[PDB]
Amino acid sequence: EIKIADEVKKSNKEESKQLLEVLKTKEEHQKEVQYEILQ
Amino acid sequence: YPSILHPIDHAFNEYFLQHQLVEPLNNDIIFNYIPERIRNDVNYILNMDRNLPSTARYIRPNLLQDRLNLHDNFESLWDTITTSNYILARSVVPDLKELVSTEAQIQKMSQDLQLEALTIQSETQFLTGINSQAANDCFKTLIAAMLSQRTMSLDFVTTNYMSLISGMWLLTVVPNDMFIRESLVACQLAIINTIIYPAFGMQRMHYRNGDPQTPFQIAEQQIQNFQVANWLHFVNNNQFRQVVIDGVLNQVLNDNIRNGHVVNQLMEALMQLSRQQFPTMPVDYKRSIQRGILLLSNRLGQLVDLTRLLAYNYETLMACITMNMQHVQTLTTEKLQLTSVTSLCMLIGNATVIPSPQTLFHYYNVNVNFHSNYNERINDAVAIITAANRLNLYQKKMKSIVEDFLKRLQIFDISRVPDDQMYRLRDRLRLLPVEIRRLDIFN
Amino acid sequence: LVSTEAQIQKMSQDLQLEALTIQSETQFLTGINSQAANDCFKTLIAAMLSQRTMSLDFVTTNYMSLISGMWLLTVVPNDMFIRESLVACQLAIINTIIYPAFGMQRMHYRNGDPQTPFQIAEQQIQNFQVANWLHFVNNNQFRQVVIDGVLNQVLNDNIRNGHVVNQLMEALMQLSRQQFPTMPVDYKRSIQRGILLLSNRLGQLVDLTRLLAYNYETLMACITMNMQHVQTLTTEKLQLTSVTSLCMLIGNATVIPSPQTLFHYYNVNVNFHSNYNERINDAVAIITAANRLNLY
Amino acid sequence: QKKMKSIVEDFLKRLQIFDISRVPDDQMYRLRDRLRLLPVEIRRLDIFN
Amino acid sequence: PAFGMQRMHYRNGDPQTPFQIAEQQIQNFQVANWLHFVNNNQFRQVVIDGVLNQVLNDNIRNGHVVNQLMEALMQLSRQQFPTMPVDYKRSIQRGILLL
Repeated sequence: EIKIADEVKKSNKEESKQLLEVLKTKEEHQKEVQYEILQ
Repeated sequence: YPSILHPIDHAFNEYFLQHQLVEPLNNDIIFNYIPERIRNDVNYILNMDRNLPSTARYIRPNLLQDRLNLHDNFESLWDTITTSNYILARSVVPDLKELVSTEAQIQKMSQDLQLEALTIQSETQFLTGINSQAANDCFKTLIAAMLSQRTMSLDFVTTNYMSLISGMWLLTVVPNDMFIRESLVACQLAIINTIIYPAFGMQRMHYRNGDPQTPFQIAEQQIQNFQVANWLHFVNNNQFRQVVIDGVLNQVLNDNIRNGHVVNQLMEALMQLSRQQFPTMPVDYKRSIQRGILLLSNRLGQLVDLTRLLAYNYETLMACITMNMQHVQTLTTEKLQLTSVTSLCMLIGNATVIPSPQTLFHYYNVNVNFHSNYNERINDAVAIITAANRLNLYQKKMKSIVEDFLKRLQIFDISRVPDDQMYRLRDRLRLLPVEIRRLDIFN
Repeated sequence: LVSTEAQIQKMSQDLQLEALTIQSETQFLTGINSQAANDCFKTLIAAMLSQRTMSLDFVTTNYMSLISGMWLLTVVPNDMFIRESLVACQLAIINTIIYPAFGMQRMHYRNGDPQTPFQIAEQQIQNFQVANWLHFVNNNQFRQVVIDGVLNQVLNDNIRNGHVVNQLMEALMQLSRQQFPTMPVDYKRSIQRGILLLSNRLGQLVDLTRLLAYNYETLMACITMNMQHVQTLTTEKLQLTSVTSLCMLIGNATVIPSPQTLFHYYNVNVNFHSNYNERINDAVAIITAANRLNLY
Repeated sequence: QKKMKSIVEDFLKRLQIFDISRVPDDQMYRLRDRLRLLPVEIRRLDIFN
Repeated sequence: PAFGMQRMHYRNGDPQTPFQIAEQQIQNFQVANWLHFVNNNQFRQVVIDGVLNQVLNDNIRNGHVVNQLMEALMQLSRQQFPTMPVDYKRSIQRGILLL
């Protein structure tokens, strides 16, 4: 999950759907930096 | 009525007739039972139906202040007697209604921060831990800790520049002699080395622990801007003011915190930190600390209305206490997350909540029932500690009559209190005078 | 009466309760009824023929039950209500409607005071239409008089004429033109239209108090016992929510007591008063005769 | 002995936009106090005299 | 925010609208002329052929009102301001160009 507040996750808007996708491709970039150091 | 009584018997029975604990009851003495800072308040309208006759009587309780001084060298008994007041003062303070909705606030907080989906930056963690439930919790543990004088303890992460900017609002409103000093200094040092010393370009302070001065007391001497040295002087000299009102000594706030004029002295300080260039810092550090200082500076209308609301719900609930409130650092500190302070300053708007009078007469009736029980278990034990010395009972030990005094007070436990704290508590119960209804029944 | 489905549907349009910030939106118009207008016409007369104290029950949030409390004080005399409920109504009228209108400070009032709040703001206010209505409501009581043997508390000549409501209309119309200089514009515009629901009902409110003071006057003729006035212990609770249901539900249909009704309220009062004096004369004549015969 | 509610109720009903069920008896007897002070038309005044 | 001064402290129920109180604070010339026109924008009541009907001004009819507004938006798009970040400046300056 994202652990943002529950009225943003289950909401169906346009300004609140993009906020979940931007916080989802910050995790995949922060896990991409931590994985490259470990190799 | 006639009798047949022994002259020893008549001396006892005459004493029960003259010394009765009843006093006449009227309409002007029911309204004088309400405290003076409520029946003079212009927000509450007081009305009654029946008028009592000339016959009716009532028994007055004895609310006289603490004669044992349990806040003086009794440091484990005072911690139970001030945790008990903190849970009671938390279920009385009202909860906020008609808040700004959470979804319409993070959508506005995400467009002011301008957060990008590819670079990892420090403006993502400004969004953590805000919701409608933790905004309702910071409001309670600020009012309920002040009425019970529980020591607070800040909890935060130093990689979050929004719990540090909204942490400049706690220290300018809540007095600094209330947070525990191992956590007040570790938060003032995070504000100094991040927000304000990089904003003017000087070298960040190398602070060793154990110094006699907090880092806000040592930085107003070093800094040379004017409008950020007026705020940094109000934080240092913020104290409660001990005044005795209506018999009980209670600690009032400042005269600027009640007005909300402190925030207008704060929003000139951090309106100037966002105007300076950051000379030794890179450009992405000037921008990521000027956006977090802007989410607080658009709430200048809503933060003057928030300081006026904490300072009013603390004034009305302070009139409903009867026991003397003392200012002593307690053992166990009640935690306060600094993320829920951020969740309060940018979620409240345009809805005054004041405590209902059906919970002011219930918070008052518990504070009289505990105080009139604590003061009538002293007199039940002083009049036997003294009566077992006038009668010369040299073989008796007085543990079993202090053990029934801690037990009949309902809030204490006996399996925790050792024997050292009981034969020393009766060193204080011996010097007190016997109440005058128990002295003539012993003579 | 006026039809209760046409008044509330019009009264909910002038107040505009949905657009405000009000917790009790569907609770302003609960007590308007056809069975509760007949109650405050019977409670107001029968607690005035038998000198019975009468407390007030109201909600200080609901300002429409407070404007109809201005008509209750200007007609019913001030010594009828219990003092703690007359002060608590006179304070809520000043501290919400009158003093926010003229821009004065909120009235700090202490409960141990000989002066009622309508006697303090009768001097500190600087209008003339409002300071002259506050002078009538301070100085209306029962004027004791002895008619045909018995004492009876009688109203003054200005209420039985119905002329006082022509002064209350002038004290309520000028209070509707006042700019409330700190009140929000949404809440000010709804307290100015709740006032004009009573200032525009002038012709059928003078016509009420000419009847409310005539049913009391023609029923007071058949009172054989003495009409003494003291403060009782228990009070008959009058609800200011249902006084609103009387001032704006009355019509042009006058009712007078029937002569068979008026001769039955007389014959109950003579049969009880002559029985009260035929037991005193029988309880004295035994208590005295037991003492002459030396009966310990 | 006549009461003038029934001819102001017919005056609103003869216009088309107003409805009768939302107008109480306050707003219908207050309206005839403005209909008395008006002068009657010269065709109706000469046929009443 | 376009001139860098502190945002106004407005409470409800005040007798002055915020455009009647910002023409006293702003000492620019081309944008204090536009606030003076907005505050004095009223209907003019004339009677014509017996019928009282309300006329607009002679500048709203001409269209010369917009030549006072677009002289105030053009100067407000050029003012740089220090208390706000750079991207908040660039987003107001883009929406003012669509007009």
